[PDB]
Parts: sequence; structure tokens; C-alpha cells
Amino acid sequence: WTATSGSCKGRCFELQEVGPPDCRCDNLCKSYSSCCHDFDELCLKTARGWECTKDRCGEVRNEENACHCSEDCLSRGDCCTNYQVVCKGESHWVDDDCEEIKVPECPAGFVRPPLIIFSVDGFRASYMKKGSKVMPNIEKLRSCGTHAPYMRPVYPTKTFPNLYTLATGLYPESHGIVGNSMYDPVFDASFHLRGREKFNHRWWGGQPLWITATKQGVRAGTFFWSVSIPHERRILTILQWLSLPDNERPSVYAFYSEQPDFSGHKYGPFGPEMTNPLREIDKTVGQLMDGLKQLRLHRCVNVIFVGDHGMEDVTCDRTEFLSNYLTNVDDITLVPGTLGRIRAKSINNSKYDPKTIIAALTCKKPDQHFKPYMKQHLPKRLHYANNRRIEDIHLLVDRRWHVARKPLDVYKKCFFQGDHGFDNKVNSMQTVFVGYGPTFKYRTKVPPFENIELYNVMCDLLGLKPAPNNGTHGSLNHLLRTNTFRPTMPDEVSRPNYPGIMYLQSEFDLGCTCDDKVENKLEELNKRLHTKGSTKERHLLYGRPAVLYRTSYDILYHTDFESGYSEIFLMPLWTSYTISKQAEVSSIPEHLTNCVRPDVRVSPGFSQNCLAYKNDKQMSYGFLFPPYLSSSPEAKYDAFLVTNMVPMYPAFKRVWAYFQRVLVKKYASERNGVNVISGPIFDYNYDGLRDTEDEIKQYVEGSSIPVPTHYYSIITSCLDFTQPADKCDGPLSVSSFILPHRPDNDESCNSSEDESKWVEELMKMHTARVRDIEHLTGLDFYRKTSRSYSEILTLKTYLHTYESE
Ligand SMILES: *[C@@H]1O[C@H](CO)[C@@H](O[C@@H]2O[C@H](CO)[C@@H](O[C@@H]3O[C@H](CO[C@H]4O[C@H](CO)[C@@H](O)[C@H](O[C@H]5O[C@H](CO)[C@@H](O)[C@H](O)[C@@H]5O[C@H]5O[C@H](CO)[C@@H](O)[C@H](O)[C@@H]5O)[C@@H]4O)[C@@H](O)[C@H](O[C@H]4O[C@H](CO)[C@@H](O)[C@H](O)[C@@H]4O[C@H]4O[C@H](CO)[C@@H](O)[C@H](O)[C@@H]4O)[C@@H]3O)[C@H](O)[C@H]2NC(C)=O)[C@H](O)[C@H]1NC(C)=O
Ligand SMILES: CNC(=O)CCn1cc(CNCc2ccc(Br)cc2)c2ccccc21
Ligand SMILES: [Ca+2]
Ligand code: NA
Ligand code: NA
Ligand SMILES: [Zn+2]
Repeated sequence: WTATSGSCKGRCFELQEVGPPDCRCDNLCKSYSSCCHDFDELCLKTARGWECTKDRCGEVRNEENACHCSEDCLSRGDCCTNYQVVCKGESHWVDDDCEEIKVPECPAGFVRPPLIIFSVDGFRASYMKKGSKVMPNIEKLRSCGTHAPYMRPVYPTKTFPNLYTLATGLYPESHGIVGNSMYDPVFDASFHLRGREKFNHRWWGGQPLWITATKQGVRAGTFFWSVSIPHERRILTILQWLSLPDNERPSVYAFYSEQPDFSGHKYGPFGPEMTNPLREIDKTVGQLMDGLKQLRLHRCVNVIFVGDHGMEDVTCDRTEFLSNYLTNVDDITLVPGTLGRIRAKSINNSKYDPKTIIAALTCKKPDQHFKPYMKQHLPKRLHYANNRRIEDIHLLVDRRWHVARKPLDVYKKCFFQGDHGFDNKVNSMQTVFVGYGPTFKYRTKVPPFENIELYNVMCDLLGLKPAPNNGTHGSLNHLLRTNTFRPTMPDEVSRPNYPGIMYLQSEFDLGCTCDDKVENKLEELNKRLHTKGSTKERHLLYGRPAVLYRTSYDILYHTDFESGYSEIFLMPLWTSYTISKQAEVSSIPEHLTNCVRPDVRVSPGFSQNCLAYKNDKQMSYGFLFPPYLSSSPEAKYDAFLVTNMVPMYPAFKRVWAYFQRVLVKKYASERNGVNVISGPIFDYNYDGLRDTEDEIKQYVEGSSIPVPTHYYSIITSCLDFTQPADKCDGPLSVSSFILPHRPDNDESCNSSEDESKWVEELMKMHTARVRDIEHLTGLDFYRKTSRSYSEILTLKTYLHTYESE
């Protein structure tokens, strides 16, 4: 119930929300059907439109007007935004040459530069160049301020997941808004774009920026605008709030536009109908900047122009139907479109088996335009699994396509020509970031970055302590003139042991064998030096990784590689080695095919054994440092140490062997040497965080050897590739992966072909940030470089995406 008989007199766009049944006058009252009877009359005035004209200049004030051109309008804070241009001979902001904003130039009584976030739905990154001729205000912001060539959204690349990620710094799996449509089986409730359930606070996790601000005594504008409020009135409302007395005036504001998304769905991303919505958004930006210039705030406010996701060409005819695959299509519920999510239609159906559904959807048609996954098997970079609202079965849909349950869903719902939602590395999904103002840099291009990083920056811009989030605070310091956040490196928690030779060969009863009983004072001291770390500077280029949790581990040195060997998990946590451009690849010699050698530095009780592998008919083993890249026949024996062995399914060994034998040398050739750090990951509860021992669900049969869920590698070289990776004076370049450790290659439909036709494709799909590996391992990399720590944080957030220009 709402008692709509109250009045909005003196309350238009009030900031504090009044509770039912009292009627409302805030910018969301329309959405709740709760506005006072006189809200339209008083708060949504439209008389005479949005612009001053010559004949209106100096007019007697008429309070009916949408905005004013009377001499008193500046003091009232309600001039039309073009008032000073039309009436006082001033220039539009866009026509002024840009001039560096070295210091905030704020009116008296301003305690900090305000922040205005100007958010645009469906604003594809390439619009900044392709539309630049029709967006002069936006082009001025971009060229004069700080901009990225694009900003990477979160998956799914839908509106509500992304706008809430922007507001909280969190992945959708953590903030809870995992789609525009959701079912929560604990609540037994459904969230939809249409209707009232979406207003219930129980859906919305984390702590969005407006709450962070309020909790720390920084006043916020209300960020949400009912759709019927015209953009011109949104801009005027912001400018009016900026005229409030100091103690009442917010410090942070948000504007939102439903365009260009609205038109992009109808016309496609580059439909000729798209030029007008881009012109109109630019015009709104110009209104805001002119309005700020009127208030003498245009060199005081920090403005962020930011999108949620891009837009791809998608038409009704490019729809895959589950009814062409499943015998039992009426037994499932599908959330459809540019991603698929599948669950049982009935929880009383005991005949429901996700395994048979996945299998029926796997590589069944030559050109199949989606791929099914159990959510834990999705690329770890998507961070899209750890939430009860994410169905166990996910379909990753190819760009330009939809999935639907049956054909009747698509014509009893072609209209549309654009959509979004796909994998967040897809070029058409990328969106925009520009920051302009005193706290941003001047005429500065920054590399692409992820939207999860912005909350921390917005907090920095407002002097707020961010709530715990998934950004890496400091990684965007290079966007900022001032207000940088200068983190300290985390403290190492576990110090390594450095074991010497402590065990005799006969103490080991591991069931292993090796043809190494082949026999010099010259070379003997030299090999002792290698075991004490004489080559470590060559192979550990950025310091040893720090272990940020409590555990027992040993540093093991060798001619060709260094490792941190876990006595708890019976295998290395990391293995580090450098491969120069000149390195040669060799075979595993015949006599060494099945060689595994006890490590006399590590007790039998803290070693793996070969017998467990012999007896486990599903599980084989691989090596972290590759025997193929040994520096000499003699050094190759180190690569067969039991302390370099890790459990690998035979199907995964196909992947791993090709990476080690072919791809590492390829990368060294291309990048002028590479440093590689490889190791296992255990994430059985798919939370993106390192498992403890008691979370491990699978072991090599009969043994205490834990089976990794993934294998990672971090591949580092010099950004200036004229310098070799091991003699790099400046910034680094990295690419990494987190490969799923799976007993089949069903993910790769072409896996019957030579690895040259499918392995690198798999690896590209499972590309990762170093930060992703840090979360999954409790390790901290790049501890000892010549580089500034914030530069290293940026490097750790880098994702190599493998998309074209
Ligand atoms: C991305 O950044 C985020 C933010 O930093 C990281 O997420 C954090 O990770 C922590 C570990 O997973 C997690 O810490 C837990 O907090 C529990 C209390 O949580 C509540 O309070 C906080 C603070 O206000 C709040 O934010 C939480 O919000 C979650 O839950 C609500 C629903 O109530 C959602 O609306 C909201 O979206 C959010 O959901 C997300 O997180 C939860 C987990 O909290 C997931 O289940 C969801 O799927 C979703 O992803 C909560 O309101 C606290 O109880 C935990 O403590 C347990 O474990 C510790 C180990 O240290 C142990 O000491 C305790 O014994 C305890 O165990 C007991 O409970 C067990 C479970 O019932 C039981 O099995 C045991 O036997 C014990 O009884 C724990 O400390 C933190 O909540 C989240 N925060 C957020 C916002 O998500 C995230 O990891 C980053 N991601 C990456 C990849 O780095
Ligand atoms: C038809 N209208 C809609 O669909 C409203 C959708 N919508 C608008 C906002 C808030 N405004 C945009 C915004 C978001 C973050 C920041 Br930081 C700054 C501005 C929002 C936040 C979460 C989820 C959905 C959201
Ligand atoms: Ca985990
Ligand atoms: Na085996
Ligand atoms: Na296959
Ligand atoms: Zn859309």
C-alpha cells in the first residue's frame, strides 16, 4: 500500500527514501508505483523543453518551466544547461581547447572533488573510434583525460551482473547477481528483469559504492533512475544536487543511459540506426559538461564514462535448439540466449542425470555453436561457479549465436539483430572506460583492464576504504595523478627448508626404477654447486614465490630448474625454469622412458611412489620441469626425480606433453627466451581459492598423493623482446594458463587429430591472470624485480586474450 495523497512539494528528487505507506518523491518512486500524487506536476516539468533560446534570456521566472533562463537561475541552480552559452556569450565546454587540470579547481566549501559516474548500457568499445565523428563531447573526454582502448566486462556479459560488478568490485558469483534472470533454490524464488522480486535486498550481496560511501560519511546521490525519467531531467537533477549547501550536498553521483543498448538489440551493433543514439548520448554528456562549467565545477569534478558490456550481431536464425539434441527436453529448465543454464524441471524427478545431458550435448554436430560444461569445468578466468544460483550445467554459446530449448520459444516469445552475454574475452563484448578530472591523468592512454578493478579506484577518488573485493588494489594506480594506493607486498607465512643429501638410495621402497647406474673431480664439484643453487639466478628470475599460508616445504635446486616441494601434497607447489631462445629440444632417451629416481634430499615418507601409479589404472604421471628441455644428457637425469613428478590422466598427458615438447620452445623463440613457472592447483570446491588438505576429493588410488584439479603455467619474458628474458632491464610481459586436469578431452571436439590442431586452442580458452593463480595456490609471485610494486600488480592482473585487433 502507498498513501499517494501526501505531496512532493519541496521534496523533488529527495535523497533519503521514505518508507511505506508514505508516498515517495525520489528518482525511483515510479518503479515502485509509489510516487506522491503531484510528482509528475512538480518534479517532471517539461514546459518549454530543455534549452534556453535568445527570447528567453532574462525572462521573468516561471516555475512551470522545465528549466530556467531568468537572471536568478544561477543562484537557484536550475538554469537550462545551455543558459550561459545562449544568454551570456559563453562557449560550450566541447568547444574549449583542453587544458591540463593539475589541481582541483573547486568552489569554496567543496571538501573533495565530487565523482560523477556516467554509465552507458551496451556501449561497445569500438564505438569510441567508429563513432568519434558524431560524439565530440565524449571524444574530448577521451582524448584529454585518461582512457583505455577497452575495458573487459565480467561474465556473463549481461547488464545487471556488470552494473553490480562495477558498483562492488566483485565477481557475479560473489555478489550474487549471476544473470538478469535467476532462480535461488534456497529462497525458492526467481529474480527477473520484470517485477518486484528484484527489489528484495536478499539478492544483492557485497557492498556497493553508494553504501560504502554512506557508511564512511560521504554522501551519495541516488544511483538508480526510473526508466521514464528523461535523460535531460536526470542531468538537471544532478546539477541541482550539486547546488545544495555543503553539508547536504552529495560527493558521488551516477547517471545511467539505457542507450545504446536499447537500439543495439533492435538494429545490431553497427546498424545505420545506431548513429542517432550515439549522437544523443553525446548531447547528454555535453549538457552535463556545460552544466558543470556553469557551476564552475568543470575543473573540479572527476567524471567517469563507463559501459557495462558491448553488443554483437545475433539474429533469430542463428539459434541452436536443445530439442535437436536431447531425447528428454521436457525434463529440463533452460535459461536461454547468449548463455545457457540447465537444471531439472522437477526436483521430484529421480530419473534426472546431468551426465547423460552433458553427453547428449557434446560434439554432436559438426558446426555446433555452443559447448556444454559442468560449471566447475568452465575456464577459471570466468570465475563463474561458486554460487547456488549458477546451475550445474552451463552452455558456453559461440559469439553471434543463441541457444533455446525448442523452436516455439523463438517465434512464440525475426525482431532483433543484436545481443550480448557471451564470454567476456570476446571482442564484441568489450566496453569503454574514460576518466577525466583533476585526479585522473592528462592525455593518457592506459592498457585494457577489468571492470572489477574500478570499485577500488572509485573508493580512492572519494577517500573511502573499499569493502573486501576482487580488484587488486594498486593495479590501476597508473590511471591516477594523485590518490594512489600504495600497498605493501604480503608477508611470507611459511619459510622454506633447504635440505641437503640426507637419505641413502636403499632407504626408498617406492617401486620405481631407473637405468641411471652409469658413472670425475672436475664435474663432481660442479654438480654439487648446482644442487646448492649455483644456477638459481638463471632459473628463478623474479625471486622465489612467497607461500602465504602455513605449510611445510623444501626448496630444491637443480642445473635446469628450481622448485618449492610440498611435503604435505607430495609434489611441487611451483617449479621455475628459464628457456633461452637458443635452447634445444631433445627426446626422452629409450633407456629412460620409465625412469623415476628417488630424491636423496627428501624422505621416503614425503615422496610419491611408482607402485601407486602402476596400480591406479586411470592415472599416469608427468613432470613439471620437462625432460625435453634438459640442458645436457647428464642434467636430464634430474628431470626424472620423484620430486618433479605429478599425477596426470593419460588424456591430459597429451596436452601437457605437447605444451612441454613443442610450445615452450615456440614461445622462447618468439619472445626471446621465457621463464616458466608451473605447478598444480587444487580447487575441488570451485571457489577459486587454494584447497586445504581436507577438501581434496581424489587421490592416486591407495595413496596419499592428491590429484590436482588443474595445472598452471606462468610464462614471463621481457616486454622489449630485443632483450632476452634472463637479461631484461625494463617491464615484463606475461601470459599464463590454468588447464583443467580432466580424464578425457571431450572439451576439444577435434582431439582425435594431432595435438597441433587442438591443444593450443584449448590453452587459449584457459588463459589466466597471474592473480587467478595466486588465489588458487596461496603463492605470491614477482617478489624480487626491479619494477615498482604497482607496475607488478598491473602485470599480475594482465590477461592474454588471443583476440585480434
Ligand atoms: C572475491 O572477493 C570476495 C570478497 O572478499 C571473496 O569472498 C569472500 O570469501 C570468503 C571465503 O570464501 C568468505 O568468508 C566467509 O564468510 C562467512 C560469512 O559470510 C557472511 O558475511 C559476509 C560479511 O558481511 C558477507 O559478505 C557474506 O556474503 C555472502 O553470503 C550472502 C548470503 O548470506 C550473499 O548475499 C553474498 O552474495 C555472499 O555470497 C558469496 O559468498 C558466500 C560465502 O560467504 C558463498 O557461499 C556464496 O556462494 C557467494 O559466493 C555472508 O553474508 C563465514 O561464515 C565463513 O567462515 C567459515 O569458514 C571459516 C574459514 O576461515 C571458518 O573459520 C568458519 O568455521 C566458517 O565455517 C563454518 O561455516 C561453514 C559453512 O556453513 C561450515 O561448513 C563449517 O563447519 C563452519 O560452521 C567465511 O569466512 C566471504 O564471505 C566472501 N565474501 C563475499 C562478499 O563473497 C572471494 O573469495 C573473492 N574471490 C576470489 C576468487 O578471490
Ligand atoms: C532499465 N533500467 C535498468 O535496467 C537499471 C539497471 N541498473 C542501474 C544501476 C545503477 N545505475 C548505473 C550504475 C551502476 C553502477 C555504478 Br558504480 C554507477 C552507475 C544498476 C546497478 C546494479 C544493477 C542494475 C542497475
Ligand atoms: Ca577451493
Ligand atoms: Na596408472
Ligand atoms: Na574430444
Ligand atoms: Zn542489452
